[PDB]
Amino acid sequence: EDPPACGSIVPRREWRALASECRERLTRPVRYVVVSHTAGSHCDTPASCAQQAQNVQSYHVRNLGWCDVGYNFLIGEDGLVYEGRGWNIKGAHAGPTWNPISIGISFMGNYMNRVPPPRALRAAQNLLACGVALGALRSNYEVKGHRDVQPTLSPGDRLYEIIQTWSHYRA
Amino acid sequence: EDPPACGSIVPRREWRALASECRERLTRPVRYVVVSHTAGSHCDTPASCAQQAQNVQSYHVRNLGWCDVGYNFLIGEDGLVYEGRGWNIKGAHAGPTWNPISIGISFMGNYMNRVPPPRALRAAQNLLACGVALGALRSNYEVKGHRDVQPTLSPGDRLYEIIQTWSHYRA
Amino acid sequence: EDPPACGSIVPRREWRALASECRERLTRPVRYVVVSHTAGSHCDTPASCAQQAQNVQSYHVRNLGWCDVGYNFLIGEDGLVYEGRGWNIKGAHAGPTWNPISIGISFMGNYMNRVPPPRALRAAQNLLACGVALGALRSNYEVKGHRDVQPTLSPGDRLYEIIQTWSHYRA
Amino acid sequence: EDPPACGSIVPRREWRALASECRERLTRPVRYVVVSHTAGSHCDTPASCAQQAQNVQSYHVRNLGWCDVGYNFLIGEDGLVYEGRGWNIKGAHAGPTWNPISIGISFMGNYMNRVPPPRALRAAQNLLACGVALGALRSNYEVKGHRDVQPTLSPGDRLYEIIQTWSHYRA
Ligand SMILES: O=C(O)C1=C[C@H](O)[C@@H](OS(=O)(=O)O)[C@H](O[C@H]2[C@H](O)[C@@H](NS(=O)(=O)O)[C@@H](O)O[C@@H]2COS(=O)(=O)O)O1
Repeated sequence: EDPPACGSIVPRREWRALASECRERLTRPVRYVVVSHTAGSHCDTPASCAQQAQNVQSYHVRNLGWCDVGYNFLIGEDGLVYEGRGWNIKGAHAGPTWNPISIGISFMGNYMNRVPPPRALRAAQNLLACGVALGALRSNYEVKGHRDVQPTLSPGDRLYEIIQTWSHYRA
Repeated sequence: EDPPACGSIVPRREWRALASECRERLTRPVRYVVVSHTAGSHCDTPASCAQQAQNVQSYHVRNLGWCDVGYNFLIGEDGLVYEGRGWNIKGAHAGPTWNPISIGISFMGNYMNRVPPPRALRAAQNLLACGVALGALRSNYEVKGHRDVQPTLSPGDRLYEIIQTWSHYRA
Repeated sequence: EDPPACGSIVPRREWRALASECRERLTRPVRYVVVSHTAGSHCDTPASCAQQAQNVQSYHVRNLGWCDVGYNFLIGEDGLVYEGRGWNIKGAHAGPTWNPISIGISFMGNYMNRVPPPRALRAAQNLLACGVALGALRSNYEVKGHRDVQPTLSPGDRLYEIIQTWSHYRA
Repeated sequence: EDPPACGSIVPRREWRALASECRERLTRPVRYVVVSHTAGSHCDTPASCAQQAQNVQSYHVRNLGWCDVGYNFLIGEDGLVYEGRGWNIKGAHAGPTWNPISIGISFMGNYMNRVPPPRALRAAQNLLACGVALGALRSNYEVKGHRDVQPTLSPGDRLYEIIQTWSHYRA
């Protein structure tokens, strides 16, 4: 809807993503953002992190039979944003009540005992700012933790504490 | 304190920069943008690249007497943007004529025979977009090649042919 | 397992209300009840009151970009109780400290110089009785006036006057 | 041409405010100004208005039990600005989405059918020019009407109507 093409996202073709088979859309503008962690291995290079975003799309498509990597976006400790289902497609990351009404972004790693570095954190916020800018998210969007909407450890205590300090965070 | 800088810029402090001692101020919103390469080693991980930003600054300050690292902004092959002098302070990257009326961004590496990764080209443009938003660049701003305004090879034949392809490029 | 058919409430479907997008829950039995007035135009018939509810919701949803009309229930001067966020969804009518521990019912009208007609008042008391039979409210719930918890003229002076006399009212 | 240069404000002691006790801080520079009116009575003498101030504060501190008057600044029709919570302390005047990112200013009176006089209008636009000079407010800050972000008639049709003409009004 709006002119400013936004942030910096590693496109699907760049991290070598299997093609999506997903077709259902979200109604723009979206009101909620659920933050999670892959609880998998972390990476801190554009190289390892492309691999990673690939291993995760993989486990989701090849092992759980999803139409594509479950999150709308992933975040690398290389401080880069990875492209998933994107802004317009419904994701599979927070159960049936929430998947139809939110954008799910997952930090690649397990933040039970680690805080993601500032660049990781920075990517995520810009991403959200971009979402608003784009008209994808409501200007007064709300950020929820995974655990606030499903029973789980995600996004990890550390990262959990951190997103609780964010201006759009509503528990 | 509030959301970070659009463009996800690595702050002076995060790459361990020496404090700047420059005072001369630019008049945001600026009209020109000049692209150059450091002609130093390239780096491609957040680690490698912080050290390189540190390196180039140490050079400019410890050795060329400069008040701060010359450039307004530096770009790494890790695809991150490194804060240099910023939006407000006159740089030292294109001489008397151009240092006061343009913002200088520099790609870390020699790009005479290497093209830099697309993620670098991305942080660059997104860098500029976020320049109008925060309002440091004039919306209709123009891009010039370091060699388009000084007797220099920089930014290298490869980078240079690309920035030529650009939209808000010029002359 | 004792069910009363105490619900003489007009469902949203019946007043042609837009779908709510709220998901935050109230934990019953709720201890507090806050009374406000729209401060807007009042209605005296089931058909215009349905229209008025629509309006109140439109303002909160389109104008203030809220997930749904802020009150749990609305009382029309037509003597009917209009369903808002209902008994189990945290309203948005008295701030961060009261919203999550109270039911916010609001009288559709401006009561700074009118008293609501007896039937509107009967409607409200019976609504509360209802909520007690269901267990949604504590049998010993406390009623506050809007101005008692936030700076507002709400619920209007003559209405404020009346609820102060009420059995469940509390300092 | 030299530092300390803007707007006259009646300080707390001068009007006998109760010692504030609020600790939470706004982050400067602030982007939003939310305009409200007290919804009570006006005043037009340094004597009455300073009395006015106290009352308002009494309600918010005695009655609502808050840590200090809700607004950051009040305008009296006496033509003076009464120090509210200052440029640095989060106030309670517009709900939790805006309290942490706005400066809230309230005209002391009710402006539904009545408009405030040239001088209150001047004290207010002087306070803002001053907020900008101090870097308490962003240079390109935005002004909202209270009713634009909360359900309320505040700031009154006549006043609301007026601020809409304002240079920094953002619908
Ligand atoms: O712009 C707003 O005024 C506004 C934005 C949203 O619709 C909503 O939440 S948000 O910024 O998190 O998106 C918000 O509702 C608030 C409400 O303002 C608060 N009290 S109130 O002002 O009296 O209404 C409080 O209850 O928090 C609400 C959010 O609650 S939550 O979504 O259940 O977490 O209004």
